[PDB]
Amino acid sequence: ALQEIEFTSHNGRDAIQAWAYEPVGTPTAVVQIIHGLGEHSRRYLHMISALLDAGFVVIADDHAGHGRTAMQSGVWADAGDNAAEVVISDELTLQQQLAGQFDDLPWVVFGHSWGSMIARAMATRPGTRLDGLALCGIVAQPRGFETTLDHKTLAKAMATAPTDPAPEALVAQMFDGFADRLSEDDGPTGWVARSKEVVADHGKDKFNNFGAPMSTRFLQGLADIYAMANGDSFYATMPNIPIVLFAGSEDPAGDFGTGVKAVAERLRRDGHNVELHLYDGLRHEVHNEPESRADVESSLVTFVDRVAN
Amino acid sequence: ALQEIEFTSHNGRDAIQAWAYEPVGTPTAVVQIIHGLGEHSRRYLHMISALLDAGFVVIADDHAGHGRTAMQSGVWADAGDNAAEVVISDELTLQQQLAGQFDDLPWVVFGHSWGSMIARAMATRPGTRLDGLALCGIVAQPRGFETTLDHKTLAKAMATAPTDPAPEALVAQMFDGFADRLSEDDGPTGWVARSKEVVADHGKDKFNNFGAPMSTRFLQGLADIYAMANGDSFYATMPNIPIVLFAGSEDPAGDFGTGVKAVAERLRRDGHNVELHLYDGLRHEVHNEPESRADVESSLVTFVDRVANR
Ligand SMILES: CCCCCCCC(O)O
Ligand SMILES: CCCCCCC(O)O
Repeated sequence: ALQEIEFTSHNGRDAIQAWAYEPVGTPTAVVQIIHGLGEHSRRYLHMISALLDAGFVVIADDHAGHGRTAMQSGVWADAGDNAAEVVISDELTLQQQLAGQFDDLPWVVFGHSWGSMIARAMATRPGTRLDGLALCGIVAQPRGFETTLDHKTLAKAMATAPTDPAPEALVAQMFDGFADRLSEDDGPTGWVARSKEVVADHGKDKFNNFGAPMSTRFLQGLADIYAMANGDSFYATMPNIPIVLFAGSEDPAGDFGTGVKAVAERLRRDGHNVELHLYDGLRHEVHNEPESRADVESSLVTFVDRVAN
Repeated sequence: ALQEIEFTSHNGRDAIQAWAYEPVGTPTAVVQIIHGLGEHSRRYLHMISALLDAGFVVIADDHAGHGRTAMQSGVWADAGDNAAEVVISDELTLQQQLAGQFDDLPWVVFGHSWGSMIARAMATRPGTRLDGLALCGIVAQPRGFETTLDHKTLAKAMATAPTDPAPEALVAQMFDGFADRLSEDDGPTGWVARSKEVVADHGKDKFNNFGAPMSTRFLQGLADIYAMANGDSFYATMPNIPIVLFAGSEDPAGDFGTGVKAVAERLRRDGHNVELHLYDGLRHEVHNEPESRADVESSLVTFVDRVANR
């Protein structure tokens, strides 16, 4: 069974394109997929199918500035003012689109990259429906977000021209670390996957619209959600629910396994149960890399079957 | 990769809602999925994903009066005047939406039910891309379309109100035989599949729109496409390309396997390469029955891989 859900974004501009996929038979759980930067929810076709085969409802949308939402509105790589609050609020609104249909079922959030930061940010808001947390391509302690990004220069650019293309220097500062283990044969987006096939497909997918320039205010939104996701309030208010992490050891987003380990570690220090899957020699999109995809999907299915409150 | 490929129907009314799904890597074939009556192309999620894994581009549209195309036009279970020629044109147009992109790949057409009839009607037209034909839920020699449906009473209804819902008598007549092997427990849609879970999901899916009544002219369209699919000109003009058939023994659409067997034997009689998968104890949607899904899928992958060797 398929449902199309549209709603007005918290930004008042975008018609957020959303889908709910229901399996045949009586479902046991709801899985909300939150996609990352420069991609869309319908890229998760293999994983959506696998979660339906396992008897889960799947709900996902294309965020403000992305995929079919961008393709209908005409605005890529901008989510309007307060970018961070908009995509958080939008992911909460998506949950309420199933109110009364599945209130008895456990609800697992799966976030990738930017989706991981949104998920972590949602986990700390009262009234977020969340019985289990699954993060993929965790953004934790890469040099760019930690150190290189000059927040004064971003603040000044946010005061002069918040709707303009983000200055090139702030983009390159933000993603500093992402080319550290790539040769020239890899390319500028080689950190996306060891697999050149997945990287080329990432580039061609018209619903990724790769290259599309972020707005200043969008970049401030990346900095804001990065700070919410990795701040003391996250660690201290993360509810005691099952947590699973999926990362590639070569993924720069989690500082090549080190940043991901520190997330797990701090969560464990504060009494949380964290299941860490680290795929040795794989890059960012371990859910799409052909040597890891099956393990990410089979681990997430086992996770959901137990993380069923 | 995902392409959204909508185009204006031959009926001049509807915006045909279409998608192309491209796999990771160099694809080795294109598979066109053609869905049947009261269903939609995004119901093939499992098959689409299985074909992408196998390294094939998949293309499909929601036909006139169906799925997202009905949802955006507002018109359900009607495909315009000359319904058959509309849906046949729209599937040839669907192919042309990829022109320039995969011109040296082999093209398999997979049709289920109404889609199986459309696929056979396509096979007779020149300039149809078709290197292999795969048919599921085959509509061949069931009592309703063969003898029960009164073509005089249909001509009356077509002369009085082609746009109004088909009179109850013609709809009951067309599907006469579909209840012959259902207990009271199976219920009216029981023929869809042995699995109650599939039948219940079929009824619930909003993009299937369970109880939408056919127009008289849509019904004229089913009778017309049934005769193109099963008439002498189909058997006489079918190209010399691999053919695969998938049917349930308990599927009434193919006279409980008798009609599907008759399709195989008659194509063979003219020297055609035919591969026959009849699934004992299963009903219409053998591509959705839990017990046969995987086998219909891996047999389609094997078939396509075989077509590609040329
Ligand atoms: C296509 C290039 C922009 C992608 C940034 C990476 C995605 C995760 O960081 O959200
Ligand atoms: C008439 C019920 C909907 C499914 C019909 C069968 C096939 O002819 O597509």
